[PDB]
Amino acid sequence: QLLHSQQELIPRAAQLLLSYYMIRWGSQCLACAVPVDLLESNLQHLSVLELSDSQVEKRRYTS
Amino acid sequence: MKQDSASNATYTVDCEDYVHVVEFNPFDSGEAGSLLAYGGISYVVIASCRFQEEDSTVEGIEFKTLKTFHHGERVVAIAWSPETRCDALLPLLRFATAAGDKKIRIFTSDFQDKNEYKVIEGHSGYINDLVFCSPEGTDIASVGDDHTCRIWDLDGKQIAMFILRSPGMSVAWHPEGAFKLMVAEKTGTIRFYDLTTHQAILSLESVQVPLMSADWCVRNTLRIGAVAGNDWIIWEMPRSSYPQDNKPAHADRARMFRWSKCNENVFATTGYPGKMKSQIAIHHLAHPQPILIGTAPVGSGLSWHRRLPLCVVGGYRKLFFWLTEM
Amino acid sequence: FVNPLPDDDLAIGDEQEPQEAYLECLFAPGRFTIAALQKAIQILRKGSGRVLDLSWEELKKEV
Amino acid sequence: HALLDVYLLENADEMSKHAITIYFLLDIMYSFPDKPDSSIESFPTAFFVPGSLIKLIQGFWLLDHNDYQNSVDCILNPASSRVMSWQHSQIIENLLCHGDSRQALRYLQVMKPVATTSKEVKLHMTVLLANRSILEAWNLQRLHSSRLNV
Repeated sequence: QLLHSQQELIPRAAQLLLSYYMIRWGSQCLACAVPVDLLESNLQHLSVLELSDSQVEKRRYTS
Repeated sequence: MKQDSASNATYTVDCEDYVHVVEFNPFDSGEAGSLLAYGGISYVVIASCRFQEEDSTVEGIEFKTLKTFHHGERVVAIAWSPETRCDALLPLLRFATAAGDKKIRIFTSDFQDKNEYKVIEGHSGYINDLVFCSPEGTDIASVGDDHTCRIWDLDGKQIAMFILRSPGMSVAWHPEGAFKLMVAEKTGTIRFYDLTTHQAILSLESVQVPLMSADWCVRNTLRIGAVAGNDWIIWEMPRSSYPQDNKPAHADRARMFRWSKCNENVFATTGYPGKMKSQIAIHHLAHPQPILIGTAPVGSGLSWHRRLPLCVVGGYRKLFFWLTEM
Repeated sequence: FVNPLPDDDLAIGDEQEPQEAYLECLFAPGRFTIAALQKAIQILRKGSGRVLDLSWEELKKEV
Repeated sequence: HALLDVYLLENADEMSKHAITIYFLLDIMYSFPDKPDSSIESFPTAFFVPGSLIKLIQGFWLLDHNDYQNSVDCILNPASSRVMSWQHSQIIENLLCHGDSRQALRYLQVMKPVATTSKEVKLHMTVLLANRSILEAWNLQRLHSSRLNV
């Protein structure tokens, strides 16, 4: 009985590893310094195309 | 975009199909004159072209098609191997393509009704660029969207694989060199590979990102040209890990950088394709301004003549030729 | 569990470029401090003006 | 044992034999569905067959059972490895024989099948003309009108 359950639990752990690899890769990914002007232009374009709704509190770019 | 010495095509060629890809013969021809090839979506046409620059009997341009071949999925890039023959009883043809299938296919031809095909396997992410890495070419280096630089044989086997930091947009052969290859990364990393020993020799760093298109100088090895951001950049070896010179190339997203196959100071750039009826900007060194501007209604392909300072850009069912200085 | 200081000296073989690898090590997340980087640049340049307050791109360019 | 001896035959592709076995296992499952989950469904991950091919096999099952709509949906599902030209031809010919012109047109438009043979062109123009795409049919006719096929 054990091995058949292992066959079923392998893909689920695989997808969990895929998600956690995703997050670890993202944490390892650097990001460039992009103007807040271009940031807000992309925000407006996305809101126009209906994939986002504008929400602004405080936007920072690190030094 | 660029606009300085704007003019019409010095030569205009009328074709029966829109131009997807088009480019000359680099070097090593069995006979005089420039072969050229353009592939569209289902057909690839090889044709020999003669100019009044070269021949006096040929007035203007005499373009004669050697062959139109029926291919499948649309060809998006074509790889010349500088070993082809035009003389004797057998013209050698061994040319590769990457199509709208992410795959690479090798075709050998002899004009004697024998043409067989070798489809070359892909990898993760589309084939961004592919060039023969020998001074005659027998092996092809390809860069793709997996940050791997994969060298293949004619049989389709992994000659080599180099692990890159980011997916490589461009791979370049050094005709002046011997198994000297460049691999260009979007992050702005230029890597020189000595394929003779598979030992990486030298690196370059670009401060303008993303980096997608570059070239060696054709008549010099210390000069490396490229386009990054919206400007064209030249590095001088061995004193740069940063732009030696950087001058605007195209205000919009400049796409292709090419060097004159007979000039070490004249180069060509293309604007961002189509849209504004894209311009070829022919630049001379120490000139941010382009010494020539030509108009092609869509930006598709950019080639330099084997020994003429002649630049060709394709467009809607047409080819456009502009001649420049030494 | 407190971090005393980032990892010490590294040795890199000749099967790769040391420059890119050492840049990655220098800019690895959670390591050193930026002021340490400007102070190092100033001291290795035999004294120089303050190179603080740099963006990501200009900082890497100056390094 | 005859199925088992297929493995003992000359293997052109382990994925082909895996797909055959997976199709047989799915046929077993649909012969008597018991319990809402099975470790037999873990076979494709056990033998490492791409999910593209898995969705493909689902489409093959549906097309065999003449659930053409669901078969087309599974095939047109993205991130699927492109199928081969012969089965393109047979699929489209069967669809036209059954009268599923809209479904065949959807197949052609999404998968973008290859055509470099007079027969391929004739089949594609047949689908397009049955679906009233006369303009593109004529255009491709003009494009591929060789001295031999015109």
